[PDB]
Amino acid sequence: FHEMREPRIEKVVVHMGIGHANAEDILGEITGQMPVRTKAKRTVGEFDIREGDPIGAKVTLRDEMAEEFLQTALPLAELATSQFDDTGNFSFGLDVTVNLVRPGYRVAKRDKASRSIPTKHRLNPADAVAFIESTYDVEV
Amino acid sequence: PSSNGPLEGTRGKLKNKPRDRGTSPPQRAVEEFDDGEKVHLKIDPSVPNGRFHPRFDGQTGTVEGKQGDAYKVDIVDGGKEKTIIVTAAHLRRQE
Amino acid sequence: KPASMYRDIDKPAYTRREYITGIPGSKIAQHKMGRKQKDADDYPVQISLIVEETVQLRHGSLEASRLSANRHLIKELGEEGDYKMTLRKFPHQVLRENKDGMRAAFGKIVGTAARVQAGEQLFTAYCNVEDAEHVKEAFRRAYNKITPSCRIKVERGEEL
Amino acid sequence: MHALVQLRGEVNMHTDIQDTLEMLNIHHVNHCTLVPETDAYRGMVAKVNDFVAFGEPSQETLETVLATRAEPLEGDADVDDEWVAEHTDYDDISGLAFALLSEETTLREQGLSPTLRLHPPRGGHDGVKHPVKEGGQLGKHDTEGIDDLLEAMR
Amino acid sequence: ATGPRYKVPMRRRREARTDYHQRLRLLKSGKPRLVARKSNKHVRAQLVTLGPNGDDTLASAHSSDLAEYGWEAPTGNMPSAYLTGLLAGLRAQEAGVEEAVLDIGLNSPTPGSKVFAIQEGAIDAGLDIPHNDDVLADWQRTRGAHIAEYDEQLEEPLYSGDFDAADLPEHFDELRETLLDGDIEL
RNA sequence: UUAGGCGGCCACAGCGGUGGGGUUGCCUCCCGUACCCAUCCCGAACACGGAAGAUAAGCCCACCAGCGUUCCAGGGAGUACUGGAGUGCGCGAGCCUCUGGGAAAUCCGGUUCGCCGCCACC
RNA sequence: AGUGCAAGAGCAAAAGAUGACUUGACAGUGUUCUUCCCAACGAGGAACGCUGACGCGAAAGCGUGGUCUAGCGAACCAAUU
RNA sequence: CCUGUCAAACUCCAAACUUACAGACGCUGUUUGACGCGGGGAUUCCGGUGCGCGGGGU
Ligand SMILES: [Cl-]
Ligand SMILES: [Cl-]
Ligand SMILES: [Mg+2]
Ligand SMILES: [Mg+2]
Ligand SMILES: [Mg+2]
Ligand SMILES: [Mg+2]
Ligand SMILES: [Mg+2]
Ligand SMILES: [Mg+2]
Ligand SMILES: [Mg+2]
Ligand SMILES: [Mg+2]
Ligand code: NA
Ligand code: NA
Ligand code: NA
Ligand code: NA
Ligand code: NA
Ligand code: NA
Ligand code: NA
Ligand SMILES: [Sr+2]
Ligand SMILES: [Sr+2]
Ligand SMILES: [Sr+2]
Ligand SMILES: [Sr+2]
Ligand SMILES: [Sr+2]
Ligand SMILES: [Sr+2]
Ligand SMILES: [Sr+2]
Ligand SMILES: [Sr+2]
Repeated sequence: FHEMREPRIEKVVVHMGIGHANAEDILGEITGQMPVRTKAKRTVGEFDIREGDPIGAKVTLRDEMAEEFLQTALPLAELATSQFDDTGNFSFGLDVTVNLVRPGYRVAKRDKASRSIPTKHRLNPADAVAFIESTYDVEV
Repeated sequence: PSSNGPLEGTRGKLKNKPRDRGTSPPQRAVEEFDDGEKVHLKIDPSVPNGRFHPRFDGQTGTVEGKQGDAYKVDIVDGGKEKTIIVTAAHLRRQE
Repeated sequence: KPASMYRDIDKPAYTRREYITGIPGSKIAQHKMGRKQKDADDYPVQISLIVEETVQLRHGSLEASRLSANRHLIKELGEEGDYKMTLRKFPHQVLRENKDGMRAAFGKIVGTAARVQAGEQLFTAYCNVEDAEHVKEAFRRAYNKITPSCRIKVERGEEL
Repeated sequence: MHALVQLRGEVNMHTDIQDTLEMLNIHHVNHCTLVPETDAYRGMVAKVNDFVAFGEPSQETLETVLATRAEPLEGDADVDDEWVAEHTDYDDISGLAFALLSEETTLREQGLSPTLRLHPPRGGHDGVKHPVKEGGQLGKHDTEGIDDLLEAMR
Repeated sequence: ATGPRYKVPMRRRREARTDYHQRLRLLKSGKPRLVARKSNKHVRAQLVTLGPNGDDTLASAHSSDLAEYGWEAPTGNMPSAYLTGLLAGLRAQEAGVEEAVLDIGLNSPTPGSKVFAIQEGAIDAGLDIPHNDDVLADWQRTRGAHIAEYDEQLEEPLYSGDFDAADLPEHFDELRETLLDGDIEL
């Protein structure tokens, strides 16, 4: 029962929302892999008239690359209660977001016969706090 | 009419009831009809290709051969005989 | 203008404001009269003014009949008496006038009217037993300013 | 089996009603046909309801009418018991009349004209502007009611 | 769900099992569909024609009924894929089926994949299916060379149960030979 | 169908919810990237290879009607509307009688938590 | 939501979005409906083929311009292939 | 929640009715040849009224 219910890290997405690049270098060095450009939609009056133009960058981290980032990323921030999702995810910081879920999320992310995860198998804000707290840090 | 176009006054007949919205089921779009068969002409609003002039919606013609994948269906408009080129998607069998 | 020009229901339903522009505002002040905070069920007596013929009543007539009805209720029961009257019909039908002879005859918009069917309730007043003959008189003055003949039907009145 | 009698003329009458009466072999005023009770035949008399007089006749009355107004498919020849006997599948008028009522055969099937050309009602009818329920002579009648008309039109 | 105007997708679309847009294009040929499916442990290959109350399967082959002929290796791989496809095509020839069109369903048309190997099998069985030779795998990857050369990077065995150590793609050659035989109980 | 594949009708099948089910069997999740192939970044997905573990998701099985839906009963209603007729009524607007049809809303109570086809399979 | 433009209509593993590749917005000749209900009448339009050559795709297939209904012009003369 | 009204260019609903084809009865045609085809000659393209349904207009 417990083994197929215990939380794991899905993806650690690190991003910088600028609005006009040079900052792609610092992400590659801190994470371990390559970053991707971020475009925008709709014309804005803050001199952002072009649609398909680089605004910032993001890096989606999975498996070991994710944990080896978080061992040095988590001490850089004081984690709060109101900083948590209803789904059991959290964003802090340079934005660093961590996606957490239970061992059967492939069912929702696949192509063939996909189904969305039931509310009884989804992560809770409480079950989220408990997992990260059991890995070298505090709550509140 | 304020205009003599093909889709004049066809708000009703060329529109689906909300629950019959979206892509239509393929089974009827690939249905095979034989010659001499009496078929019902009714345009499927979800299928763009292979239609006929909306004035013939409701006719019950007789299949008299095919032109490519589409069928050549013989009808009688009032008193004038006409041959309608139409795909299976807009046809149903009689009886 | 006389009501003879607009009283019948022979024209189509012309109400769609998305295609009609320049419609004059309703001369009607309020539909809820008296003590609008109290409930309709809090009253032992419910008397309605029922229209006998199928007609179109203009906003000016609706107001003129409502005014001379509520003014009597204010005179006899005070400005804060224990009553509540409702005008349930709203002027939805838009009226035209051709005011050039019969060429380009479709008229310009001049007003609004309320299509009331026969047997329908135009007014409904809720009162207490003692104030019953005052409201029957408010309606006698109100039916004199509309087009059809009317009925003063008591719906909750076993007290007579 | 019902007996139809056209009581109203052709002028101003709808063409689709006119043609129904012609299909029921009834072409003039005061003419009478013996129509069976089917779904198909009922749809026809319902469409003719306002220009006709119908109902089921009594054996006694059908006989009286057949004796006086029935004609062969061609000719002046009077239809009596002897005529019936020599040309029909029955013995006398009663035998034919019983068959028409029980819907076993038709007048045409026996070599008789499908029309019993009646005489105007003696003492007149109850009116061609109102139905029977309103005191007129149009529409569906009682078995005793149709007899009064068929007998008056001897 | 919400009210009367709500449009609930067709059953096999809610289930996310049928691509109805691709199905219409597949049925346009008039030819029977060679339904090529793949599970984690297994591989399925059916010959489906269109019927009055639904689809009709005239001939099929599952990778589990492959062991009935002599297989002693796993069933969700490339050598198994071809063979399950050959076994489907052979039963198809016995059913009177001569030509077909490849239905890969919701799978990706990735070069040299298992669904294309299922197709290569049926082609070799005598069926006329519209294909593309350079989108199929090279004969050795179909045989199972990639798997044997992964057992060469040994240290620890690839297989748990005792089939063999260094792996035999010769079992494929032996099985293709067994099915190519004119006798065999199909 | 002791969990499968392809379907037909395309909500009676939807939304929500409860209970049960898996040692070499099935479906999954699952384990793992040498290869085919893969990500404008990520073996996440796609693709390939595989069983250490699990029935918690999914799925299959049994059931609940609160919501949406299908159909039916009874009431609304033979009311609204209406094809045909009228030297019936009404200043008129309009109404009425006869004849042939006949709703909708809403209420109450049932139904509905899919049905069926081909194939394979302790 | 979006889909160039009225209005009505179509569309969700798409007809929308993004990306890449491509030139079928191709030549020739038709069947049919429409223009013109019924019911004769040109230009124009559309649907649906075939022949030839092509594009994309694994492939079925899709591409006879834009998701559909507006965006059009005879004889004579000239220029042009 | 509660409470008051509407739609030619609204529709979760929805008739009467009109309409395609077919079968049945009826009627009709096979010496009165229908249905249909081909040809000759027209007149005609100021209409009006009642009833039903209309749209405009006091
Ligand atoms: Cl057409
Ligand atoms: Cl599959
Ligand atoms: Mg309309
Ligand atoms: Mg004679
Ligand atoms: Mg006399
Ligand atoms: Mg008289
Ligand atoms: Mg369970
Ligand atoms: Mg009068
Ligand atoms: Mg000139
Ligand atoms: Mg030139
Ligand atoms: Na549809
Ligand atoms: Na002028
Ligand atoms: Na870029
Ligand atoms: Na399970
Ligand atoms: Na033309
Ligand atoms: Na007949
Ligand atoms: Na004229
Ligand atoms: Sr009028
Ligand atoms: Sr003048
Ligand atoms: Sr008055
Ligand atoms: Sr993995
Ligand atoms: Sr008057
Ligand atoms: Sr009935
Ligand atoms: Sr198109
Ligand atoms: Sr009509």
